[PDB]
Amino acid sequence: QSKVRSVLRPSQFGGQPCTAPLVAFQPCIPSKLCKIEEADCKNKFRCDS
Amino acid sequence: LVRNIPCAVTKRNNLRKALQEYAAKFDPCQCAPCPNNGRPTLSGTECLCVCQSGTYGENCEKQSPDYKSNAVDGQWGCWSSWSTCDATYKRSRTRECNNPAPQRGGKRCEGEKRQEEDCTFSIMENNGQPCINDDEEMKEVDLPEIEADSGCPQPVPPENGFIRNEKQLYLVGEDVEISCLTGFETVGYQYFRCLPDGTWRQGDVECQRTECIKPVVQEVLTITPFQRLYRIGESIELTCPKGFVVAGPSRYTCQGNSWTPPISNSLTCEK
Amino acid sequence: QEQTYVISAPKIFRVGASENIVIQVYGYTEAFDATISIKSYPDKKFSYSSGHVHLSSENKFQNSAILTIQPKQLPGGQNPVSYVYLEVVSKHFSKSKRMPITYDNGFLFIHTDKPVYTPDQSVKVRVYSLNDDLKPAKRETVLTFIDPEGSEVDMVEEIDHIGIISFPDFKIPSNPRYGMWTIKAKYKEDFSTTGTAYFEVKEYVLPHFSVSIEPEYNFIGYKNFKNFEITIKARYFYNKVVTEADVYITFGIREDLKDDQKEMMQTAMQNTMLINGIAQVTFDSETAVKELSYYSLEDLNNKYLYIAVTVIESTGGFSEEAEIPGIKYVLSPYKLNLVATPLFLKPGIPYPIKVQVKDSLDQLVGGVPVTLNAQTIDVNQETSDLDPSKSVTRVDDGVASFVLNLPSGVTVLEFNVKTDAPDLPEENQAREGYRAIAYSSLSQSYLYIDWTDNHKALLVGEHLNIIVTPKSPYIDKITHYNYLILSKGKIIHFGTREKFSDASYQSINIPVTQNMVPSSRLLVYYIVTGEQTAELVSDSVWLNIEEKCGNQLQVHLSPDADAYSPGQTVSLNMATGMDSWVALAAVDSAVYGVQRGAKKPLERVFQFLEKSDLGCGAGGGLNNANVFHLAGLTFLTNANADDSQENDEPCKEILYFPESWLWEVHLVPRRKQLQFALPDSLTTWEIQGVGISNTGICVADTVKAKVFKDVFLEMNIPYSVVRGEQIQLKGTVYNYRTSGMQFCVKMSAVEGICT
Amino acid sequence: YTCNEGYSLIGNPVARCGEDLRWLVGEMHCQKIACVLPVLMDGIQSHPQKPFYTVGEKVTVSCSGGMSLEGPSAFL
Amino acid sequence: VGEILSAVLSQEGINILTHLPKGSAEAELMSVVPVFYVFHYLETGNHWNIFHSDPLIEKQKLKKKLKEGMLSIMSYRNADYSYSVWKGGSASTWLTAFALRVLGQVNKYVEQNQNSICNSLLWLVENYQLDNGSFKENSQYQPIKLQGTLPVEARENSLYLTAFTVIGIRKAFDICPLVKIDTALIKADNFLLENTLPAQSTFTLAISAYALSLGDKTHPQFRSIVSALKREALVKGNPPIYRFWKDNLQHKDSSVPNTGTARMVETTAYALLTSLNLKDINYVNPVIKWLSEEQRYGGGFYSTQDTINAIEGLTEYSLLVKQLRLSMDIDVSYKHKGALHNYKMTDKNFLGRPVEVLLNDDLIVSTGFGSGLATVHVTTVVHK
Ligand SMILES: *[C@@H]1O[C@H](CO)[C@@H](O[C@@H]2O[C@H](CO)[C@@H](O)[C@H](O)[C@H]2NC(C)=O)[C@H](O)[C@H]1NC(C)=O
Repeated sequence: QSKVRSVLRPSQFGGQPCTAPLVAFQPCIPSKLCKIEEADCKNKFRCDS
Repeated sequence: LVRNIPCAVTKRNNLRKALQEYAAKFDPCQCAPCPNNGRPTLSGTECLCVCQSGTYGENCEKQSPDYKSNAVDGQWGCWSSWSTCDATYKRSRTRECNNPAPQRGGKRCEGEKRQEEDCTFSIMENNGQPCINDDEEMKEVDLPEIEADSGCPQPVPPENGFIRNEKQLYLVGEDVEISCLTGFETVGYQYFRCLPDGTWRQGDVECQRTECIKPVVQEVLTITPFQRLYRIGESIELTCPKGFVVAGPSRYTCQGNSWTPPISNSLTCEK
Repeated sequence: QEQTYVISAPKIFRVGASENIVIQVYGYTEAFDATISIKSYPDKKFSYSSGHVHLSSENKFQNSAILTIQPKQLPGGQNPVSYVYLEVVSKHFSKSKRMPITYDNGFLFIHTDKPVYTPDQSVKVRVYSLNDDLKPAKRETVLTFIDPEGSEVDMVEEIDHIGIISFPDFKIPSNPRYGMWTIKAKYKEDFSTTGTAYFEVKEYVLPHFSVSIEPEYNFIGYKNFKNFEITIKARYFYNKVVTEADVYITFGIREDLKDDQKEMMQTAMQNTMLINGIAQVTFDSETAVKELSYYSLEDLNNKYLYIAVTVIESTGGFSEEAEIPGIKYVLSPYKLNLVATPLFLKPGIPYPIKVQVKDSLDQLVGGVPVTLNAQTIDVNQETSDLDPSKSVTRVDDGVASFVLNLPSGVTVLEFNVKTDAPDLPEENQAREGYRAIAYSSLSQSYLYIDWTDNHKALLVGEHLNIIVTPKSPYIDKITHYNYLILSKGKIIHFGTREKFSDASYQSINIPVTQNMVPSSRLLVYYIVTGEQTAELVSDSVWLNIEEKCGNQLQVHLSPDADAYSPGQTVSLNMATGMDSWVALAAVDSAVYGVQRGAKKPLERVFQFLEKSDLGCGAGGGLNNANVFHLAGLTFLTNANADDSQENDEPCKEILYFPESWLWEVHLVPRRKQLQFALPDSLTTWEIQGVGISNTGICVADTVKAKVFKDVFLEMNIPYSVVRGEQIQLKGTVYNYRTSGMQFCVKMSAVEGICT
Repeated sequence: YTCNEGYSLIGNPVARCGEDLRWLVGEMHCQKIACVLPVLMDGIQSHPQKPFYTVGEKVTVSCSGGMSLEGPSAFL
Repeated sequence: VGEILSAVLSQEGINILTHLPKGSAEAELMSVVPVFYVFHYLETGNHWNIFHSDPLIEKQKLKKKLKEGMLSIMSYRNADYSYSVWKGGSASTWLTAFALRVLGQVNKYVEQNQNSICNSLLWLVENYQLDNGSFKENSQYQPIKLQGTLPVEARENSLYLTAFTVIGIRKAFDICPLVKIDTALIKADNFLLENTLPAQSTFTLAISAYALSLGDKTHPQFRSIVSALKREALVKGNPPIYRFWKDNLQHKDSSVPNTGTARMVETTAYALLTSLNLKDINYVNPVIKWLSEEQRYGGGFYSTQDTINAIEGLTEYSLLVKQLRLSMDIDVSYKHKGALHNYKMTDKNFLGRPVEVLLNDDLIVSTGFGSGLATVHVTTVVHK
């Protein structure tokens, strides 16, 4: 899960950079299941990619 | 570009949403203005000034000798937040050309100083995003299913009958109640029943005529329909507005199986 | 990669089962503890079960946790939980794996008192009801009656107090649909277990004597297409030869064992005499086909022969008929398939092969010659062809046996087995090509067992002794191998087996405990840490355990007689090794004669109980993972293997005159002797009972008892007579006295009949 | 839980140690496997009168003298 | 009952109670008429007993807002019981039919004074009942595009006007049954049928089919129109998981609701309502699942029309579902002789055993009001 914050003003003209992550992630245990499944194409050759 | 991928459309629309949030978060309009007509650009955490030709140094601060043109300025400010939904439920937002304001005949800020959008809300309790592809729905009439379960396919109902509960497949031992069209009555056992071999125990039943509809002939007036539906031998009056006749009787009746009616035209009499 | 673990579990968790989950860790020294737990999926929020297990050198770092998914703690509702998380947690690791769960917990053995019924009868029916453990289930149960049109007719439900569910007697509806009715039994509420049984409703009459038609073969080949030979015999249901019957033979063409009505014959329509219980008949199929039909040759005859026979007793009023619904004409009379054959090689160790020769009517051919061509590759496609061995089938099983002392380098065997009956050409000699593959270890590290592929089953309570040999580059690391013993889906025993200083490993000296008596399975494994990389090494084997019950309930008529008189007072003693319930039933053997093509109610009960085995084949596999999958196990390990590649495929490798009475249930407190009077029906009665105990079900030996008399009358009254019609009613009196004597029967009838 | 020998456990056999440190229980009940004597449909006298009889045990029954008792003299 | 779908409104029902400010453009009407439809959806009952997952809509607060909307809708009524959005604007037969629909819903809890309704019906029919097509719209300056919708005005918008007026009359008639209104209904239905025989554009076909579904559910050409609509239905999956209808290259992507999505959602909602009139749950289910996606998220143009028809369809589905829930104590008895049997027909005990009818008497079968549908057969067996 993602935790995110906003730039209130950018740095410029050599001021200190923001110097910290704008987004953090934390491992969850998910509540729902993945409804994404492979949509394997009907007829085109499926590359191993 | 996002095309021909699993959930292509859902990802596309998510990506549009994200792009709008991303622009709103990281648009360079929020920079302090560059000197000497530097166009600001923002790489997430820092504004960097693109210097005009004839301006140089790290961020354009020293001009060249020929630059002249001092304080000839002007560039867009940021968008306002959206207005609330107006009388026509349209929200709107504006940007003020004020960053920097136009000066000394420098350019007015480019493009539309306002945006307007019709309001919208998600109404239903969506449990989550569906994986929607580009074209998976496009089949209106698929291949006939294999029917591996070997039940009963839908029987053709008898004349003037219909299925209360039309389905592709009926279960073994399932019985289907036929019923008779608007003018008709069921006589006999109105249930077929699906046998284990896929036959239908086809009922000793047939729809008998109760009534006859108002006759389907092309008209505008020249008619007096006492009813939408008529018993056999009930009058239907085809009265001309001016006593002429176009075809057939100026009044008839459903004699039985039919009126034996004129098939070529209505009584659109001459007048 | 020294510190490694295996947790091994059933491939599927049965709902409410007690499942035994066993953990081994390697290369630890400090005594440490782990918990194994079952948790809701995907959220891991709810623990269905947990077990603390201490692991130490004292335990050789092995333990098991016993864990159960109580059926009420599952959320249930519209969606059954399909999957669940098995979890392990320790000071040193945590991992979780998504097990599937299944509600198919237990067995529902429907017993109806008879295989067939007439209209105006009632079907007394009861169900035996057991957990996945053989204990009585004590679960409330619903019968669903289904007619021959597939309509549901009744639901009746009962509370099980015993493991025996005596449902109310179902009266046949006042107008039945004819044919095969069906009963489906389900536990209420919370399990998918579904019993099923059938009965046919017909206007039958009890046959007076059995007619048996006895073709020499259910096929006709080159040898018999010229002429075939076919015995017929008949016996009265008191097991004495039918002295005299007029036999009329009615051949026909056939094309389909399932159903057809191809052209009946009108030539060689032999009428003949049955004497002393037997008639011998022959059929020059070539002559009859060429004379009657436009067919003239077996090449036109990848088809079947129909025969019906009717026989009239030459001095009496009872006449009976039977049929063979097809004898297969085919140029290839046999078919061939492998049995109990792993298709996985133990190189250098002898590779036995067993192959079964089977009829085109799915029946064992018996004695037939066979030769096995064999081709081997050891290494780098170095290819060598072995000399073709030859054998003959076992005369009863139709199973030929072979063994190949394959090279110690062999990596694959491709071998072609062909029937070697010289009288058939190769295009008609049943022949097959097969491939068998080595274990495909990564580190040339293997595990083999000395199991001699014993054709005889193991005898309960004997100490089995199987020698096991790991081989590896790293044998001096291995130190011990583990073993698991599987019965049904369940790990019933586990342990470990140390390397002697001899660099020889303890054999599996174990009693085959009574819970193994349904044919069971063994798997052995170790992890070796290699140079730095661990590999899980494992092997498995099938073990048949000879089907001896736990109760072994022995029931016998104490006044032993060749035959009792009708109405004879009898004393039936039931004895058991322990307190047991018993269900009893009596059915006339003539009722089994009523059904044209009969079967018994509880035939094959044990092979049905064995359906709970999740594994298949004789054992082995393409890999450790495949060995575990085919054993019906799964595992969690960090030792560089996982099951997930392999599909859950359905593996299918092959390894007063009553008609019934005594329909009763009783407690047998180890022994009880029950006396009763037999009916007046002079027939053999097939008496059967079923012991039910905590040890499990045991169908007793069936008791056949003859009711016989030196003189009697029987009358061939049909099932029903048309009102208001004069009829001819025929009977015969039977004399078994040494001598003739004057008899009369005075008939007496109600005024509703005139004669 | 499990009932004493000769009893069937009715309802949910399990309980759970809740976070309250107390047992949540399945409202369970124990019913004797031995059948009670059937209700005296008209006061019919069971000669082997006992409070309980096993399934398949026999009860031997007659009405008062001179009444033709309806149904069998036993239910099992 | 078979399959049941939990298609429901979100907590956004609370926003649709507090909905976008009442005021000019009849933003009040746009706010309140959803309040009414939400009212009736909640009136299906679940959303007060079970809604505790979300904030319960206060009964009294909903009632208050209802009352306020009733007064508002009255305020816009024309003096002659027509209606206009502009005080001085023209009578609109369309908007008046929309009023009649909404005021047909309201009576389920708060009847509108039927006199005013009857006068509005008389005005609308008497002024504008043409005899070949009907209710051609008066010179109202424009339809308020978010309040109304764009039919295919390029061809015979009289088809649209007739459909909408019919539907409004249907919703009113039960509170103002009038024989001449019945006759004008018959006329309009006839014209709408005969002029729907050419398929035109599928929105017209779906709205006409829904109008006829309110009328003769079983006329042969009605069914033929239905069989055409069911041909035009797109589906995903060989067993349809979703079913819906598109036109006019709406297959183009659109990240936001628009007039093309408005037309899509409207035509699909009319087909849904028609199928619910047919009570064809096995056909309706994949349509309800499709509609629950909110593909074109926000839906339609987010027009009043699409939203109202969508909620109407969802309410009618949940209604028909709970109607089919089987509960029926069918007691069968002889006419002269006593009772025979009393089947406690339930989702569990759904199938009582066959009973032989012993006694030689007429048989009367009966049930309590119960719920759902059942069928019962007697067979009689005899000799000749
Ligand atoms: C067939 O035999 C039985 C057995 O004897 C007859 O039934 C008996 O009838 C007498 C009176 O005639 C009674 O006293 C007996 O108690 C009956 N026996 C029973 C009930 O077991 C029967 O009447 C005979 N039917 C005939 C000759 O048509």
